[PDB]
Amino acid sequence: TTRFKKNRKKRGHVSAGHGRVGKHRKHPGGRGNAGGMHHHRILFDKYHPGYFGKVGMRYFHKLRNKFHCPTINIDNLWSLVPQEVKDKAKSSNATAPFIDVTQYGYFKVLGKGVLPQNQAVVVKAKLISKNAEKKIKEAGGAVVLTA
Amino acid sequence: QPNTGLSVGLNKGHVVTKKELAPRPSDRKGKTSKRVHFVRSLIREVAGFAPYEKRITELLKVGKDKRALKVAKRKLGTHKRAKKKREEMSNALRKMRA
Amino acid sequence: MKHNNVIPNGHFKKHWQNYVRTWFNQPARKTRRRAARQQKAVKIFPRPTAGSLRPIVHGQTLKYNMKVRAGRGFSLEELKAAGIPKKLAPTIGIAVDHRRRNRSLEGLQTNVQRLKTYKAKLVIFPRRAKKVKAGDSSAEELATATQVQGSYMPITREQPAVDLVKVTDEMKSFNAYGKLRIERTNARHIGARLKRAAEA
Amino acid sequence: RMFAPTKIWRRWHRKIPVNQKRYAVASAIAASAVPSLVLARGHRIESVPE
RNA sequence: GUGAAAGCGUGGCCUAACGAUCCUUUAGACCUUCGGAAUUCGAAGCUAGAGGUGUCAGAAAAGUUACCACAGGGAUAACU
RNA sequence: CCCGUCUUGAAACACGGACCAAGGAGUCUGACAUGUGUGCGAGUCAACGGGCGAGUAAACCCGUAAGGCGUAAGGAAGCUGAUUGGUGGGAUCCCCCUGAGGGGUGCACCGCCGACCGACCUUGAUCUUCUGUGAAGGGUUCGAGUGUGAGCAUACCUGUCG
RNA sequence: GCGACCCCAGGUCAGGCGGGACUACCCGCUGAGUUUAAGCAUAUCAAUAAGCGGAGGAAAAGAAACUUACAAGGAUUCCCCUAGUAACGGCGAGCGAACCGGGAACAGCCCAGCCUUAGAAUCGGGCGGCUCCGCCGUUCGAAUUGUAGUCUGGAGAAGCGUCCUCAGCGGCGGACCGGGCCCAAGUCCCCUGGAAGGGGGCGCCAGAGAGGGUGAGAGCCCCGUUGUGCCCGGACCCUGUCGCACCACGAGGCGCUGUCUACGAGUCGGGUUGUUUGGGAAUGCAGCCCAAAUCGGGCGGUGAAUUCCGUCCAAGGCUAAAU
Ligand SMILES: [K+]
Ligand SMILES: [K+]
Ligand SMILES: [K+]
Ligand SMILES: [K+]
Ligand SMILES: [K+]
Ligand SMILES: [K+]
Ligand SMILES: [K+]
Ligand SMILES: [K+]
Ligand SMILES: [K+]
Ligand SMILES: [K+]
Ligand SMILES: [K+]
Ligand SMILES: [K+]
Ligand SMILES: [K+]
Ligand SMILES: [K+]
Ligand SMILES: [K+]
Ligand SMILES: [K+]
Ligand SMILES: [K+]
Ligand SMILES: [Mg+2]
Ligand SMILES: [Mg+2]
Ligand SMILES: [Mg+2]
Ligand SMILES: [Mg+2]
Ligand SMILES: [Mg+2]
Ligand SMILES: [Mg+2]
Ligand SMILES: [Mg+2]
Ligand SMILES: [Mg+2]
Repeated sequence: TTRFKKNRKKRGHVSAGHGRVGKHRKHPGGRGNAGGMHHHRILFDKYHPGYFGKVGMRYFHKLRNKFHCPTINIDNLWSLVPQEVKDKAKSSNATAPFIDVTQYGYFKVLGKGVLPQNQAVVVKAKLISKNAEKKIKEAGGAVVLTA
Repeated sequence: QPNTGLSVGLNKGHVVTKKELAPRPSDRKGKTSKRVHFVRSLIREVAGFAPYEKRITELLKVGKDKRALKVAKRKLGTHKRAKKKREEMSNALRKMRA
Repeated sequence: MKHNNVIPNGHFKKHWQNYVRTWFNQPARKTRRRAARQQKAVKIFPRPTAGSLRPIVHGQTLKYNMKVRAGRGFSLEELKAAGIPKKLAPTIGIAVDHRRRNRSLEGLQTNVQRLKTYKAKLVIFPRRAKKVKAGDSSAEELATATQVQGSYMPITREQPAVDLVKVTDEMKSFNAYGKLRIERTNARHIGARLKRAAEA
Repeated sequence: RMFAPTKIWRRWHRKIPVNQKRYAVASAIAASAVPSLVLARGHRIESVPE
């Protein structure tokens, strides 16, 4: 929106807001990231620590699909259960809901948060954390491994 | 070996009843006909051996198997092909001896 | 450069202004493709507009092996199991892929059942009107023949279901984390154990 | 040559959320039922039954 | 370590005597990786030093122009 | 004292300007960032594409286990993966009395100190496929973490950069 | 001296082919510097500009010596994403793909080699006919230093069964395209105006109030616009129907087999040099040197040896669409 640009307010003020002394020249400090070590060193060090140098090993032709591993938390396990399954589980204490997190797209189950109170859960997954397995067992459910 | 059904460890992966691949004509790419073998043997008889093949054979006759392998490697370019060529020269030498 | 900003890395140091591609022809391209589809449908009437039948295949890699999608064409082994000659399959709307290998039963059986369903749902007109051959359909079937606009055999996933099951003591006394850790350790140390066994 | 010559790859189009579009449509439909707003928009509806 | 002991000692009685990235090289682990699976060389990683930038917050650098050129400077010489 | 400009300093023996008309210079685009407006919200985004439709470059509709961003972080990596707080101030509200009063309530934010996850170190009962597990117990160490989410899309000004 | 063959020479011999032109896209080669790095040489600009060639309506690519490591995908091309990511980089400035996944479109094929030997079954020219983009007859020539036919790894040859499949013509329409002809309504009354097409009044058409012209803002003055109707010509392709003969020798499909099963060389690969690439003990390309193999060969993104495993089959060729 040109009519809201501040240069319109600066029409008739000579320097266009860039100063009489300093002026607005082409590239007073170089182009792009020039001088990262010499005259922009203070900026780079104070705002971009770690920028220079290299660490770790290289990995030629790295594909992310073999590292794909979505995770879900036990505090979010219950949200996957449909409402009808949920109230059926609430009504019946002799059985526990059986959640296959893989069908919803999760490989590993992490043990953050808590589960519903006095509810057993049978969770099937590819991987699980020790804390998550302990919490499920304490709740009275079970863990199943699948691939 | 069937998959264990686990996502880690040996023989990991989803459980399926593995099936042997059906035979296809491409299973014989490395093989040729008896006529081709006969023609190759006859042409070998007609044409003889190359100078480096003769050098390898002389080294094998002397008994310098390591030197023969080194010469074959320097000539052909790879250890695998050098081993194959040295073995073929050895077979030819055995046939000549018998 | 000044202030706390992300380090810029714009890739605009060549004559990029001469390689700009705009999309002002997007609606025109949509119209052209729709017109081509309509012309093809009119030409291939009464054959289905969705095209030839395709097999059901699994997604590649660990990220998508749980997904089912459409493959290029049915394998020779699938065609042989279904009883459809490979030279005849393309002429009756069945795609053929002579490269795909069958490694597991489940996929082959799924594709054979798919081919059987297609044959059950297929109607074939005779080459000559007055002559009826082995693979041709009856006059009653031919009369009520129409072009199918959409996908006649959708490849759909079995929707997830949460069921209530009894938790037995065997399941309650299973250490999933311990099992995973021990399997990882075995996979890591298989080589050393084999070396030691060979040595002794 | 003019300063900063105009170019075709100017951002001519806009991508408004569908929910906001539907909000605007619903608001316009609701306003169409108010006789005061219809008159205020310049329409002669003095003889409309209802 | 020393002293019987309290205690003192983390270099020189105190105030100067010194050095980033990248690379190389040395020391440490029954350490990690070489991505189809193993073993061994080789290579690559992690932690701590060393090889140096004295223009010492750290380019890799010889003159001449009276044959000369450009952007500027009265921020700066050669008159008054 | 003649304007404009650079300048510590201009009416200057400082430079431009004989006069008039018309033209004449912070723009468009990409990546970010703060702020503000709007929609939805642990989600958000249909415009790659498809179905159509003002006989139509608009508008409308469509997300299958699509994808992007967010929803988990720490390690070079192998790999592991958040036990769910306390306390001092503090807004608002409710009671007793009308003192700069007492009691209850204690959101936002700030200060201080624990706990949990991970890199490193340290530690070790019981099981175990003998190299894994982890009852108990830790640390002047390290993190762009956790302790009942706050993002996604879009509009504009401003700022850095190509 | 004659004859046969070989190689070559001359023909204004009979009949054909080629050169050059255009630039937006396309294919091959060659190839900078300005510039950025606040200097500058590697780098960047850029596998770009300039220069030299070659096509079409598209070109190029194309049917795995592929991607992957999965529960596996399956020619080529293009879009979204992957991703400003892996990687490359005085690891500085900067640079920077690919696979999976979702879409557009989809299509597969032809050769060389062992296999007629009861006869080259093949092809070109002249001449003469015919329903003339071709077919038939005759005669010369090409070709055995190999034209036809079968075969192409997905297979296939050969043998035995199954009796499952395979043979044109002509007419009338539809579909596509390009054109031609006709078809609504005021120029009524008053005023100002040089001129109403302006103002006021009274009427009308409208599946036509897009636009233009005519003496000033014109739906009804004119051309046109909307929607019917009729007429003409191409494309011989697709499609429906109708009329007649519809011959399975042979060739395909399916099942079996104690038999065979032929697959591209100064090419692959290796060393080295130069260049290029994200390709990093070396991504591709090219020069020179070495130089293969058939229970084998290429690839599996860290060089090397050993043992396995996975996946394909190069060094010959054609091919519409998405762009
Ligand atoms: K300013
Ligand atoms: K100023
Ligand atoms: K590395
Ligand atoms: K900023
Ligand atoms: K001391
Ligand atoms: K300096
Ligand atoms: K000089
Ligand atoms: K000035
Ligand atoms: K002046
Ligand atoms: K999403
Ligand atoms: K570490
Ligand atoms: K002839
Ligand atoms: K042939
Ligand atoms: K062959
Ligand atoms: K081949
Ligand atoms: K070479
Ligand atoms: K192989
Ligand atoms: Mg040092
Ligand atoms: Mg998804
Ligand atoms: Mg082409
Ligand atoms: Mg991203
Ligand atoms: Mg794809
Ligand atoms: Mg002839
Ligand atoms: Mg006039
Ligand atoms: Mg008219």
